[PDB]
Amino acid sequence: NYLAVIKVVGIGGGGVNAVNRMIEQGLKGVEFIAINTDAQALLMSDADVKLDVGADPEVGRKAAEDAKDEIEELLRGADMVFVTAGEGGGTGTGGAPVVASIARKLGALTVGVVTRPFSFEGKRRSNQAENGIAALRESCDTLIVIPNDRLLQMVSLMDAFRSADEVLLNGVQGITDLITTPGLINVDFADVKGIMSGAGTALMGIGSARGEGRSLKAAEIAINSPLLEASMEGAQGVLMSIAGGSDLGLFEINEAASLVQDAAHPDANIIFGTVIDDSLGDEVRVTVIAAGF
Amino acid sequence: LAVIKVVGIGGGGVNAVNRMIEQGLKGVEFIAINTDAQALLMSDADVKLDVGRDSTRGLGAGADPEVGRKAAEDAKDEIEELLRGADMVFVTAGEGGGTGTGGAPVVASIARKLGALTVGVVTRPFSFEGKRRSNQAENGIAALRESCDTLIVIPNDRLLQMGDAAVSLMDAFRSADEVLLNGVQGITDLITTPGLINVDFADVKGIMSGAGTALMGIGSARGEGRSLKAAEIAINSPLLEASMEGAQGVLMSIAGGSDLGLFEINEAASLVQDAAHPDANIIFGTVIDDSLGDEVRVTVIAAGF
Ligand SMILES: Nc1nc2c(ncn2[C@@H]2O[C@H](COP(=O)(O)OP(=O)(O)OP(O)(O)=S)[C@@H](O)[C@H]2O)c(=O)[nH]1
Repeated sequence: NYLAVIKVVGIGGGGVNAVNRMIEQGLKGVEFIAINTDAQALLMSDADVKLDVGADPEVGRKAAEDAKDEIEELLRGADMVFVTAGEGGGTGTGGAPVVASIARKLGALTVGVVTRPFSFEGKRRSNQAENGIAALRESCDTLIVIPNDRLLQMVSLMDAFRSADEVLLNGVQGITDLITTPGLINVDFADVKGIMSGAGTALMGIGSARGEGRSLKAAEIAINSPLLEASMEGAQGVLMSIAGGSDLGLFEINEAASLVQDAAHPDANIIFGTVIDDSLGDEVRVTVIAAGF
Repeated sequence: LAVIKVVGIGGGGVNAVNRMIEQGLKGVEFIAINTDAQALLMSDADVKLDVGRDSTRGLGAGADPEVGRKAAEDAKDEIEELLRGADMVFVTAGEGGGTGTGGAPVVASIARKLGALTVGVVTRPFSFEGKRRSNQAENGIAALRESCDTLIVIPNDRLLQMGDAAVSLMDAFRSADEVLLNGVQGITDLITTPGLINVDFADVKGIMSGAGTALMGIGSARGEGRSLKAAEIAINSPLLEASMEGAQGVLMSIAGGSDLGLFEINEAASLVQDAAHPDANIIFGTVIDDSLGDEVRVTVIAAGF
């Protein structure tokens, strides 16, 4: 109800791994759920709730369909549900749309997070990665798509893989912190629900800066992020969060908010807020989520 | 800032990883892979992956390396997803069983495909464990050698020529855990907690890339002439199998407290140079470890025979 109930579901090996990284990094205010979808292997998790329903998406779908009642029990009462298969493919890409449709049929605000692999990784048959996206799209309120190729314009191979993991985690945290963790400017969850319900595909931009003019700088970087693929101009829904320390000033906060308004489409809904994270020092971190056209 | 991951595969490797964690090895991520779910519940590793669940039903590979290989191969995408982002990957196991023997080369190949500096650290079984385990270890080692930049092989038989003569079997395997820790830590601490002489990731990569098959020696000592003593012990270690003189590549680590001075470091280094092959490439590095007290610990990795 008033403290929103947010459930983050990692499904398949990539999804469970994503959730374990969220746990290791101290992501707060959410319940973690790890769903293993493979018969032959189990990735363990320190998630609160675990379900072992076990490289084919079709296998993952059936496994989740078969466990639909149990998954529904786990999700019941959630105001918001994140679903991700994380990096890599496999059975998780088949199971994710099932978890999403259960969440949504229950009335929860349902947010998918999906990555497009780097082009250098090649491609498995049937266009199955794109098929995974479309299935998840049909099944979510908002699907946040992270095109990993765009990271190479923001690099060694190890750096590329690490960037991919970082932005994936932020695909959840940027939004959840805005809701769960107080800052000077707080948001109404109903407006989040208002802007994200039925919104469809979304893209994300991030930006970071320190010291002098940091909030404007980080915001300008986020808004121009290659991960947004220049979707900012035409976006009809924009969520923006600025994370920083307690000393984050209202004037500098408002400058960033003004910038995003000036860059967004005239008719865009804009949800804006701040997050206090005193671990950041004199750094601020902006997350922008753009949806619609 | 190098990302280092240490994989323990099979019961022996997972037990060694547990030992590494218990002894406070820092700056590395610990990954445990096994075909036994209950055994993995006891692991303190950061990442725990249970493999070959259909084929083994959580009971191990029954000493059949083919089962271990297929279990790891079946989980190769998952394993790759766990390793992605690593600059360096260690793969440790006791060779001779099914899971480690069969699975370790799969993990190493994935690491090497990703371009991570890939170092295997494995034991040969004790002769008393039987000829099938020795033969299986021998095949597992050749296989793992194809997949690693450097493969450090520790003959468990030589461990019985070290430490105490009244050891039990459990104490013997515990010494195996320790030596595996020593081989990993001897290398990783250069990078993660350097002393006065800094050997960084690029230096380690320079000497360990494609170095091939390797042997290790360890020594420690306290008090007067500790550094000379520790170095002579390591140089003469049974684990080095009297092959120090033939090695074209040597990486040496000397660990001590913050007050370990250059004179001492250099005495040990001089001793090792003198004992080395004339054309040897030797890299000398130091480690800060403020828990060591008055002791210093010298590790030698010999390759290129
Ligand atoms: N370092 C260490 N080595 C061990 C330990 N127990 C056994 N070993 C060594 O490792 C070898 C392989 O044993 P183990 O690792 O337990 O098999 P496995 O790889 O898990 O293979 P399995 O599934 O067929 S049971 C043994 O032959 C022995 O030499 C241990 O606790 N610590």
